[PDB]
Amino acid sequence: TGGQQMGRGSMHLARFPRLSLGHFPTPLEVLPNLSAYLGGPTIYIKRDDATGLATGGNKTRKLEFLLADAQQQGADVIITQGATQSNHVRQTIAAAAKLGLKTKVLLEKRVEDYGEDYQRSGNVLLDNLLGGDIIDHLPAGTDMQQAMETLAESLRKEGFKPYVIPGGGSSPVGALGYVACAEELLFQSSQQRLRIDHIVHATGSTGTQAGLVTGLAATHSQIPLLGISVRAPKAKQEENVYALAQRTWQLLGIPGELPRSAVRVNSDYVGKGYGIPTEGTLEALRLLAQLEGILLDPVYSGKGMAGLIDLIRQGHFRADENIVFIHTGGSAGLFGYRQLFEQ
Amino acid sequence: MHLARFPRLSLGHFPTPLEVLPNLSAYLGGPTIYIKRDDATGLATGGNKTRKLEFLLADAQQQGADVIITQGATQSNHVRQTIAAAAKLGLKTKVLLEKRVEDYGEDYQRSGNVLLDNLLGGDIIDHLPAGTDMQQAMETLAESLRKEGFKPYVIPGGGSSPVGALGYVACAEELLFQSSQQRLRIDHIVHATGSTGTQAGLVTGLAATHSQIPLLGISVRAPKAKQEENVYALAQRTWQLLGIPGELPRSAVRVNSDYVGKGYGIPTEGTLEALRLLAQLEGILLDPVYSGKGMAGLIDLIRQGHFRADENIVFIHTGGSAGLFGYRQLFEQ
Repeated sequence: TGGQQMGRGSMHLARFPRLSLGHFPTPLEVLPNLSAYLGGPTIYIKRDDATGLATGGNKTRKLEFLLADAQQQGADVIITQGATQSNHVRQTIAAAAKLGLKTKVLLEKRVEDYGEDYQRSGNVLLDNLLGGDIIDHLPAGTDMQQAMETLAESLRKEGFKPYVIPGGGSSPVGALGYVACAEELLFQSSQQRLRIDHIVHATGSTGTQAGLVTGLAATHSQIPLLGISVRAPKAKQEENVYALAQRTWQLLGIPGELPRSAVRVNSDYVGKGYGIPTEGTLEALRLLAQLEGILLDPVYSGKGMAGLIDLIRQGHFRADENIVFIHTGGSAGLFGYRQLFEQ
Repeated sequence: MHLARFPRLSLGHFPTPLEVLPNLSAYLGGPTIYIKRDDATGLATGGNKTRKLEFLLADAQQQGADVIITQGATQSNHVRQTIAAAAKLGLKTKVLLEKRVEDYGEDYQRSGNVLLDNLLGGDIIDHLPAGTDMQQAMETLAESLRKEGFKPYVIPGGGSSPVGALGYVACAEELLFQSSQQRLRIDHIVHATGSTGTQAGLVTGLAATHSQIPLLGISVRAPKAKQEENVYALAQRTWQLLGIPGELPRSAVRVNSDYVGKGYGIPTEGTLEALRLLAQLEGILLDPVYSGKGMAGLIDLIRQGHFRADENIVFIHTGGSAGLFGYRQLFEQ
């Protein structure tokens, strides 16, 4: 293990407040049917879909640190934003409800296809059931951060103390949740005598990838990490992941600087844009469901898995290699896409 | 345990969490309510049926079965979990659905568990009229399949066979270990009771270990006496299969059927209120067919003074949240 230092990240993390909002650690499982079907490396799945928070997801880990921070500041209302079918919006509402706090939400009309179920089922239904206050549904292209800052400024004028959570929960505080996931994966792989040769996951607002690379580099773990973009091209996504990772690194008080080469993104699986699956996305959904009983989603985790599947099919990995795919969640979104599945 | 002797597959994430509900408990002003999170078994959005399938499919594998058959209503959670668990084993699942509910429009027919059934690759042979003898319909399908060379394993409705009930014999032990670990005196266990396997397994386990925790099933369809009769019968048979000596006390089986409402799959006002309160006080998703009725019973019994403030009640969340999407037309009203 050379100079690997498992727990150095946890040591820095220990000084930060954290609320209990999910079921951790999440399982690390082998996918034997998918592994045999593809004919290459052994594929393991880190089950961050199984965090327990209103059907679960990666955003649950970030919220444990974000909402602890909000409490430390005495916030009395939460503001966040996402696309119509955002999983982050749904998880924030549920977690804030557990704290007795209301969530004010701006949705963005990034996708206008897929009909009534896209507007009303899936995460929208859950948002409403969980009691979210959807203030507005804004045209695609809106600077959603600025719109939230204008709303927060109006609420402070009425005497509230809002806490603004950026899109996807991807602030340095939120990224701490995936620093902790990296330590969780290191500990599990140690307990299972599992050598992890690659970690692959879908990358969007960047907090998941930023936290993982911070935690891996802080522990001197030589595990390559590959982000499969869900929207942005490679260079722009890599620059944003790196900028957030170095801010997370600084927030944790880790000396020196993160290696830039640890940040790697593949943008070949974006397709036509955010929230639009390719045929390969839909194939990935079908394979995981019908070989492993696993529910992916057509926006995020389905594109991450389509990337992994395609890279395996192209011969990038040896059969004796082990890959950890992070299931970042999203299955609630499936019901928003019913019209597409029916064709 | 007498359970170690039985085959068991790993199909879910056990043990599931046992959590306090502090906002709900404060809201109602009575006992402390805890939740056993059997919605969080991990199998295609989760559910109680996952526990049963670990024993049922291990049995099917030891018998060399090469196809699975089961049945449920249109929005059945059991069907969805069976297809997913069987798919993890490389087995196909042939399914008979029953049109028990014909309200709530297109989303009830095509979203929710039906969409999941289709995504998961289930083979839905037919959609049969309400009142059809579904066990017989399955036996006919199986015999026809054997003629084509198959070795089917027929899972009864809800997976409520003695083999299936072993899953909740295991949950009882899990619950006792957790309460010992958490130093938690459990004064009452409450959950929604339907095809009977969950209640029967829990009853058998709590009695076998001489635990003295009372258990109340909130029926989702059948009247109290009929439900108690069926729960007791399956619990006795499960008691036999575990080869535990003697008989199960009849006083151990208690069902409350005041919360059925108009019938299976039709929520009451109390159900909708239970759904709203759990979601907005605790971030927890119940369902309008099962867990929401069970919680509605618990809330009403608390309001009627059945529990002291120093009692600790364990509500078993049996799952069902995937069915919420089948009921969108109701929530839009």
